[PDB]
Amino acid sequence: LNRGDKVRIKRTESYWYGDVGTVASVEKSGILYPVIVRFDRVNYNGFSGSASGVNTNNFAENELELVQ
Amino acid sequence: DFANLTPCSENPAYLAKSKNFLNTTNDPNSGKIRAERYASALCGPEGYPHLIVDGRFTHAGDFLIPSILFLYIAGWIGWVGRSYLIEIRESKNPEMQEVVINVPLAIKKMLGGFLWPLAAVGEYTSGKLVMKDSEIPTSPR
Amino acid sequence: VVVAFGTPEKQILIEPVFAQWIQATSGKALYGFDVLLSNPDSIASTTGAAWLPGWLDAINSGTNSLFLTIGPG
Amino acid sequence: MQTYGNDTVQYEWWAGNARFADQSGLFIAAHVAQAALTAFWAGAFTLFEISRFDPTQAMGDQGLILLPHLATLGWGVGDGGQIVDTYPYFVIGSIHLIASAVLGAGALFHTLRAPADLSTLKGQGKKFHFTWENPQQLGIILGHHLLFLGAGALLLAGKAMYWGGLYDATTQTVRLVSQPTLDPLVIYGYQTHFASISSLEDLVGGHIFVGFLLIGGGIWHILVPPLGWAKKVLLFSGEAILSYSLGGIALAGFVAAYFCAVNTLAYPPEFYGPPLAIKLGIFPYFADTVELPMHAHTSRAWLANAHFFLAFFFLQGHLWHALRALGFDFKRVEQAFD
Amino acid sequence: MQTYGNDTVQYEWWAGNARFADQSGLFIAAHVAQAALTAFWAGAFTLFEISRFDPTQAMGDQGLILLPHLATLGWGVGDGGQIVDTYPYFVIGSIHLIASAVLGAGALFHTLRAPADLSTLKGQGKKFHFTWENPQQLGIILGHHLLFLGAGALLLAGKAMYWGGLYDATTQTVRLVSQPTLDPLVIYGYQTHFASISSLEDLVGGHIFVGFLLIGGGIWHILVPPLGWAKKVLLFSGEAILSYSLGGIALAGFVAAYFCAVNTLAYPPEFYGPPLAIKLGIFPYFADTVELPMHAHTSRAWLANAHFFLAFFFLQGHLWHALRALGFDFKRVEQAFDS
Amino acid sequence: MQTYGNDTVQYEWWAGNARFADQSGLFIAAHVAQAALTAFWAGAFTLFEISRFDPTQAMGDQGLILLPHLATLGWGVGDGGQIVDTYPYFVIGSIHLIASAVLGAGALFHTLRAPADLSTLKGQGKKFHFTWENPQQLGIILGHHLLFLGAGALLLAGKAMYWGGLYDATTQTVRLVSQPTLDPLVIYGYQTHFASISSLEDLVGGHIFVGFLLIGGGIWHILVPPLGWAKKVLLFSGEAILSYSLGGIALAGFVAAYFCAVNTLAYPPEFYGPPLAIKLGIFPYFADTVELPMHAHTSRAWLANAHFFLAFFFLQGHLWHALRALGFDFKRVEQAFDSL
Ligand code: CLA
Ligand code: CLA
Ligand code: CLA
Ligand code: CLA
Ligand code: CLA
Ligand SMILES: CC1=C(/C=C/C(C)=C/C=C/C(C)=C\C=C\C=C(C)\C=C\C=C(C)\C=C\C2=C(C)CCCC2(C)C)C(C)(C)CCC1
Repeated sequence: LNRGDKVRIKRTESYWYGDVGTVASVEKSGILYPVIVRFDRVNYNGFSGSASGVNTNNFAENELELVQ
Repeated sequence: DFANLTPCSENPAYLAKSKNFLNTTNDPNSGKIRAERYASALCGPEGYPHLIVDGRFTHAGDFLIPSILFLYIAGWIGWVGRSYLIEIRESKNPEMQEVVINVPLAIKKMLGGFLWPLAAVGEYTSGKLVMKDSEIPTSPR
Repeated sequence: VVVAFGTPEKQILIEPVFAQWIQATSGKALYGFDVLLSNPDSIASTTGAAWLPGWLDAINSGTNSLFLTIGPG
Repeated sequence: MQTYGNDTVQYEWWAGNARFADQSGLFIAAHVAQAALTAFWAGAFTLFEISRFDPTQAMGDQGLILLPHLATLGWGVGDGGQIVDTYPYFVIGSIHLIASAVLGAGALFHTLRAPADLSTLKGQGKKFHFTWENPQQLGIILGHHLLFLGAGALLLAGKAMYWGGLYDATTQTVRLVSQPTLDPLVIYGYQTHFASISSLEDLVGGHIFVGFLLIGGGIWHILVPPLGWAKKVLLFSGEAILSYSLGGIALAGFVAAYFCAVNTLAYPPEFYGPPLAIKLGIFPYFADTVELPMHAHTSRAWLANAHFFLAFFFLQGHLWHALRALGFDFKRVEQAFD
Repeated sequence: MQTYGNDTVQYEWWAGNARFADQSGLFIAAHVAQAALTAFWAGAFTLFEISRFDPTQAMGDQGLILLPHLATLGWGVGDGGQIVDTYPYFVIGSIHLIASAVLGAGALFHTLRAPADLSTLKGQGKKFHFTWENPQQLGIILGHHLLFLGAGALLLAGKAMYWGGLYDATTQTVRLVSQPTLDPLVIYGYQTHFASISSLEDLVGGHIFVGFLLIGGGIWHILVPPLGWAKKVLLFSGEAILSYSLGGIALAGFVAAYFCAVNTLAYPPEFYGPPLAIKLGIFPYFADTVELPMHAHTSRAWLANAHFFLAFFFLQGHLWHALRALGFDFKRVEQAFDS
Repeated sequence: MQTYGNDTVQYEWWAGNARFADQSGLFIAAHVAQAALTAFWAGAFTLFEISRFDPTQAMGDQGLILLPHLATLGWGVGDGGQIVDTYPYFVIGSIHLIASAVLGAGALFHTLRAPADLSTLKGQGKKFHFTWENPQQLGIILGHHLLFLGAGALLLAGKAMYWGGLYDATTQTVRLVSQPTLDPLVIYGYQTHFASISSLEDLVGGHIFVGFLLIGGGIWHILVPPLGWAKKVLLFSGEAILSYSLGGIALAGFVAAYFCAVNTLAYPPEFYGPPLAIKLGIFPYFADTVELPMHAHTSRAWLANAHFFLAFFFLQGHLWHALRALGFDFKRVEQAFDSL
């Protein structure tokens, strides 16, 4: 989409399936998953005992619904 | 009817044991006051008060008055913790407000929780109490 | 804790009224409920069922384990 | 019958008795079959009560409801208030069982041989055709039904004054009521103490007044159509004409339950039981004065408490059908709660 | 209603009774149904108390509140202060219960058949349309209600000086009153000892002068509109007129709670019970001076303690609506406690 | 209030009562509702104590503090400390509680129908608009309140001399004060043994010469504006006038706690209870001579101990508002600990 412009993830395999994420950037370079979506909730990531996970993941345009 | 129970004023096992009630507190007549208060209940074969919770208003003080008193306070604790958590998530750093309590915001929410049932009914009607199930993070089935 | 502290009358003891009521609706008149089969004047009692003199004798004898008397424990 | 802004509305099978409200031939077929079922209950349960009648004990404590109605009429009560012959009760239930087959014949005639709508018929079938918008046709029907109800009330007074008389409770035997009651202020003064009607002469002259008024309204409704003020204030819908009759028979069911519980003349204690105190609890009911040995109830209380619940639920059925006639769909109540 | 500068106010379902306050046709339907429910309670619970009535022991210890009222009017009362007939209670209970069905039908008439606004109607429905800012029409409504309240007070004097006859709590009998008081000077002096009057002549003659006052005040509000000083002093909104009625009936409820607890004339001890002691604590409550066991309460303590608690919370409802009429949002309370 | 030169200071909800300072209309509504709440407590707890009073015991043993106030005032005692009337206490406890409803109504009047500032309206009410910079207007308010307090002190003079009397603990009677002592030499001599008084003529005569003093000062403050020396020495700010009153009411709370403990004329032992010994542990408390059982305290020991702790924290509240009126920012205490 565009920077800002919060979307809801429709990718079923993701941690954030049904969560609202903000689009960080779109890499229009022929990428399979060009949309960087930034979240306010970190996922299950990292070795055991880690205090936080990652909040960024790449998505395709078909996996996102505009909600903003 | 509770024919297997007897009132404690006419229960003979209670009467032989209410004269030896131990003083729980510093008042030397604590067990005698407990002997008078527990005499109105329904006692079993060995003189202990068997509470009735079926919904009878004769035994409303057994469960219903504890029910109304609990659900008011537990609804108060739940509402002011919910209303604090909604208020702090709109800030710049919502994470630090849970480990470091915004105490004047907490006192302001907690004193306003005496009208939680009229507030929970209002937020249910406004739709802000319950989120839509398609707007929630969901497991991949 | 209240039994340990010498005050067993301070125990929260709830009579299981809902399951004592079902014992009454099968015929046990020990609890004083007059409902269905414990009440001899109901339509369930007066239907002329041939189980009923044998069932009411067994449910009220107390020498069996048919419908045991239940309490707060 | 209602048509909430649309035509050809198909009713489901659980509300399947609403499709034939515009069908005049099927309207005759359902109602006469109801009268066939009603006359069957008057005949088969009279024989059922005869087969379960014991003259050793009281009639009202046994639980018979049709036989004390015939015993009040002056049939089989000729010696001491005790039943000695069941032949008058057998001859009445036999005619009712015969007339149930007669009414059941014409009911199945109208749903299988006669057409479902009588507008296609010719001759007298065009005159018998009715619809739920014609005022003058419904006044013909109402005046003709008022004539037989007036003749029904006059035949009771004809029975009570010429053909034996009724069971008078103040003398424990049948008596002739050949002297009538003519002064209308006695009847007009019975709007206060109608329950305590301890006078058989005042009851018979009342039915003369009812029987002559209902043939007066029978002649009036046949020869004169409904007027313009009656059409303005009363809705002439198929559900609405039902709604007036539902509340009208609920008022009759409440008064008949009040006559059943507390009267001593038309409901004698020798055949029904002692008069009943008007108790009230969650719902009003007429509790028994004395206990029963098998936790049963007397036949007077079985009549009065059932007719109270039948009149209340017919009042609620009047309320369902009046709000449907006026245009309330009951989905407006949930329409505001949002 | 109070707009708060909003022409199209919405109201949720918990405040859904505020939607028809500008609708005069639906204003009738919610008040006739209230009168249907009020006359049903006078009908059904008179007959409910007939089923729970015992000739042994008085009505005070039996927890009855309606059969004490009709017995003080002098219906079914023996010469020794006992109760001999439950049928005059049955007739009065039947009349109220059947008139509830007439009122229950007529409220369903105005709900469905009559329009929501009576300004649409032509004929006599056009005259019965009221707007809340029409003081001339409001006095016509108020003046006609003062006639029926005046005729209700004259009906009590017409029941005791005539056919009927009130009960006397001194000689314990039903006595028709003869030659009551008619002095305006002695009725100005009853403002002090109003709750300890103990005289049927003063009660009936009091009802004559307050019956003639409401009839005389009824014909003044009908013929004469509000003068202009009342429009300047009082407020004529939808909730403002309700505020005056809520405070007016809270003041009537506080006197009626006090009159039940201490007076013996209109509340005889052989029907209601002994006069209550005015106790106080976390709330003012009139406690039993004879202490019926097993939390029974002598049912004079049921009128006097409910009609104080009803009049207290109707005074708080008066304060709720007078604040809304004066222009308090009540959302400003939450705006005082914002960050 | 004090803004520290920040002009538009926004107070939070816990200091929300500082918002209606420098607003004349809401200043009336907060104080009339205080008088509504004060007269409600006078009315309701008189009837609360009537519903708790029994004449088998003493009045001081039951924790009753409002009924002995009315009994000392010269109302329905039976005979020599016996209390069998119970009706003039109900009349006083009902007059005060109906008056709280009138004061409760007038507080909601000035909240809503009257504006928040009285300078907006016109008429007689625009002369009631006061600011926290005007000595002429603030002295007009002070003069009229002195006239009310002076007439209240003269109301005790009229009650004792004419309308009934006062309960004399010396003679165990309620008597008219026929000849009060109008000598200013003996009243000026009562600076030392003010709380050791035992004569009703000295009490009533001392009330006359303060009732005339407050009325004479009330006429003085209305007619004469505050002088130039008082403007130089006293801060005429919003929080300064409060701090003068907080210090003034704390001094009265200490004197009234001392009058309650040791005096037997205005606090007779038949009603209030036996006189107190002024002990001191970590704070000055007042303890009884004889120990009332069941861990209960005498109602005199309840009045004097509470009115010292109220006067101590009202002195601490005076110190809070004096330093704020002086110019102490009170975040400097945090900034002193920040640097240290
Ligand atoms: C169960 C009994 C029963 C039933 C339902 C039938 C059925 C039928 N008969 Mg009838 N019929 C019967 C007994 C019965 N009949 C007997 C005993 C007689 C001699 C007295 C006749 C003489 C007879 C004649 C003369 C004619 C018929 C004809 C008819 C048909 C039209 C109805 C009519 O006008 O006559 C109905 C006549 C009755 C006497 C009705 C008796 C029905 C009672 C009420 C019994 C209760 C019904 C029972 C529960 C069965 C339900 C079936 C149904 C509702 C589904 C109908 C299908 C007509 C035709 O042309 O058919 C070829 C016609 O003209 N029948
Ligand atoms: C105030 C916040 C709050 C609220 C309103 C909810 C709401 C919910 N909880 Mg709970 N819960 C919370 C705190 C909260 N919880 C926390 C702190 C934890 C960790 C202990 C949990 C752990 C949890 C479990 C494990 C379960 C629930 C479940 C549920 C549901 C049943 C209600 C209940 O009593 O559960 C019981 C809740 C508890 C036993 C924990 C309550 C912890 C304290 C007492 C709550 C208040 C603490 C907080 C610090 C207050 C903040 C005040 C503020 C001014 C600073 C309900 C949707 C159940 C569910 O999903 O059912 C549908 C379930 O299985 N919750
Ligand atoms: C003289 C009686 C009368 C008449 C002729 C009508 C006519 C009509 N009603 Mg009904 N109505 C009335 C009275 C009447 N009603 C009463 C008394 C009630 C209150 C309960 C109602 C409430 C009502 C509703 C709620 C509805 C109607 C509707 C209907 C229509 C179709 C009904 C149908 O298919 O039955 C089908 C019948 C059944 C499925 C059988 C149900 C049997 C129940 C369980 C009761 C069983 C008896 C019970 C145990 C008591 C026994 C009594 C004992 C003495 C034997 C039809 C136009 C419908 C309508 O107009 O909508 C289009 C509709 O929805 N009626
Ligand atoms: C003569 C009585 C009178 C009138 C006609 C009005 C009319 C109305 N008020 Mg109300 N009000 C009054 C008395 C009155 N009130 C009193 C007594 C209170 C104090 C408690 C208030 C306090 C008040 C508030 C707080 C509100 C209004 C508002 C409303 C409006 C809609 C309310 C609604 O939809 O109810 C719907 C009814 C319910 C949801 C039922 C609630 C039932 C409660 C919880 C229990 C009460 C009964 C309880 C079981 C005790 C029974 C005792 C008995 C057995 C002896 C409407 C203008 C609203 C407004 O501002 O208008 C927009 C609003 O918010 N009123
Ligand atoms: C005549 C009394 C008087 C007046 C009119 C004022 C007026 C004011 N003061 Mg206060 N002050 C006084 C007495 C007075 N004070 C006393 C006695 C104290 C000593 C404790 C102080 C100390 C004080 C401080 C420390 C503060 C003020 C401030 C304020 C302002 C806002 C107060 C507010 O909104 O709090 C609303 C009230 C609360 C939020 C309640 C607080 C909770 C406490 C603990 C309640 C006490 C409970 C206690 C147990 C009561 C029972 C006593 C006994 C029966 C057991 C306002 C101008 C504030 C200021 O400087 O202005 C900006 C401020 O911060 N004052
Ligand atoms: C009566 C009774 C009883 C019974 C009970 C019951 C049976 C109940 C039911 C109940 C139920 C079955 C319920 C359900 C529910 C559901 C749901 C759906 C819910 C919801 C909830 C919510 C929503 C919540 C919220 C909240 C609040 C309100 C506050 C706090 C916070 C929170 C958020 C938590 C008994 C026997 C015990 C006893 C006697 C009496």
